[PDB]
Amino acid sequence: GRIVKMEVDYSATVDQRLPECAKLAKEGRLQEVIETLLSLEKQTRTASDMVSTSRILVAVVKMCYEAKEWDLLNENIMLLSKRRSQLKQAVAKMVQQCCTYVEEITDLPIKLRLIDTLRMVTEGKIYVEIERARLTKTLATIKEQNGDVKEAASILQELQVETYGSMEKKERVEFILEQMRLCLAVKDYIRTQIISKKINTKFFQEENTEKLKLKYYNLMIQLDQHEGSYLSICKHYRAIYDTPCIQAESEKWQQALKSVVLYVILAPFDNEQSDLVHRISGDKKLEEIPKYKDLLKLFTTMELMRWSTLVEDYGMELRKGSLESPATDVFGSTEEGEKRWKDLKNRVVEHNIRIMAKYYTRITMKRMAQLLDLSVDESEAFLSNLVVNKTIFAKVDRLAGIINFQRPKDPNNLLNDWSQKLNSLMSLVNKTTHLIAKEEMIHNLQ
Amino acid sequence: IISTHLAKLYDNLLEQNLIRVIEPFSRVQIEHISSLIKLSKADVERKLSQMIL
Amino acid sequence: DKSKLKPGTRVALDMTTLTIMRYLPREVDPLVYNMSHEDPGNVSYSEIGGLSEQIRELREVIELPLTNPELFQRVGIIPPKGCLLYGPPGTGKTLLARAVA
Ligand SMILES: Nc1ncnc2c1ncn2[C@@H]1O[C@H](COP(=O)(O)OP(=O)(O)OP(=O)(O)O)[C@@H](O)[C@H]1O
Ligand SMILES: [Mg+2]
Repeated sequence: GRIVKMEVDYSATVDQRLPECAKLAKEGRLQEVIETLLSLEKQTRTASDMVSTSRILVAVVKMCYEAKEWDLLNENIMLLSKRRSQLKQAVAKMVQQCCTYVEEITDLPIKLRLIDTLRMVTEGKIYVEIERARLTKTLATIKEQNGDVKEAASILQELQVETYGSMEKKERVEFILEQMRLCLAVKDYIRTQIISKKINTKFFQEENTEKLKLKYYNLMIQLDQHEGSYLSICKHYRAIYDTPCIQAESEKWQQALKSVVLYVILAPFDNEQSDLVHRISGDKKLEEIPKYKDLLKLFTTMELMRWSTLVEDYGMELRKGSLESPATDVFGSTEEGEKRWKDLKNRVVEHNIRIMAKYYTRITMKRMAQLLDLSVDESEAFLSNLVVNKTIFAKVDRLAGIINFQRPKDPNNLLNDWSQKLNSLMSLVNKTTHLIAKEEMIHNLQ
Repeated sequence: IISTHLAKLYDNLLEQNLIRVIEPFSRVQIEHISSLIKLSKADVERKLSQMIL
Repeated sequence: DKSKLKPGTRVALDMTTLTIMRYLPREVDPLVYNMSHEDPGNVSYSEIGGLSEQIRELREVIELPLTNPELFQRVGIIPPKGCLLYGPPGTGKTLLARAVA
């Protein structure tokens, strides 16, 4: 910062001094090497020598390493960090050398003295000089005890991005997401969502992202899967499905599609899914698997499905198949997979009920059960659930077992439709005549 | 004091639960209302009578 | 165009049949123009002696907030707006101001 006029270079004075202190320490004069150095630096500090202060500062740190003076290392680390503000970058170099010490030295006291370096920086005498050094340093504590309930707190306390801004973007995404995996271990799902939203602020950092982000963002395919999310998880697999364009492994790409099409169907009907299913369908890469026609069973012919036929024609998605990799996870489990079996039946029953609504005015209750493949009492239970949620219009007269899907026609709606019929009829007449002139009055003259 | 207000809340909730069961259909046997509501036929009949007025 | 003629926009009008014929940039009062292109002195920080701590304090509200705004968004404070340089009649006040000028 401040450029002092060049009068005397202080490097030479320490050059012949630091190695001399090494000899005294080697013999066993651990103290004599220590106290002498501090007086050496203090003179440099008044002169505020960046290079001179840094080189000497590490030496005392370096010397204590080989000296095996762990008790004297910690006490020496503190005394060198709060004497006269030191030189801001001077402490920066010191932590770096001390940083490599923890990563290499095993045995318990590393953690005991590990926290000592954490507090030396803490959040005072910090920033670009000793900012990022802290981030890794707390990460080591994270792996200190392999990850537990307590560790999740030990890492959440670090507010990434907002505070550790002046540090590498690629490494940032790793730290921000690594604590997310800690959240899942403890099974804290509310916190996982909020922490998750802080990384999606920026995307498209896949320049060298073989697994850095895209394949490491699998957690959201685990967090979101917990409660009820199907469409949300579906969009995620497609998101990694762009990786096959980047990672086009034969087996990997095949399993992803089976997953994408698997519980795209699982999600309930909604305008968001209607255009999503269309995009998934029609790709020139879906024909490689029989699953394509299963998904096609939700688009064409209106597919009045028979759950008996669906199971018998597609029992492979529960045991085995071409690769069946998603099938074992999606449906092959004991509890998590089994739930998705009931949910699929609900969607298959939901498709039958909705489609029959379009093409039916009144359907007897008994025949409704046969199409839906559930008992009459169960059919009423499902119908009531849909009607109460304002999804399907249906009024059931259970005294006669007849349920009609027709809204009581309003006087204006009955007449309004008649108005629209005339408009089309008038327009067609205009179009019909205008097509006659193109033909009758063109070729005739010739 | 909370125990003082339970009686009102039970009356209020019973109102909502009856609508949730009668909305899904039209003319329906009262017996099935009792089975779904889990209540006797006598009180359900009267409760409906007060509701309609 | 009838989309840049928002309320407040300066517009020139014809002398005889008043009709907008051009949208204009906001005017600069000639006093304001003379208030900017003023200093020929070119005084350096090495001339204002004695005031060393004062300069560092003044530069903390003129230069720092206008070069590294992300620093103050960390702590959460909003950098100060004003600055009053008072003192005895004859110390360095106008000299210091011209220095930053
Ligand atoms: N530290 C200094 N180094 C050099 N010159 C100085 C210093 N302090 C004061 N001066 C002298 O002060 C003279 C006038 O200073 P200046 O007009 O800024 O002061 P002032 O009387 O307090 O200002 P004002 O009346 O405009 O508020 C300059 O010509 C300069 O030579
Ligand atoms: Mg003055």
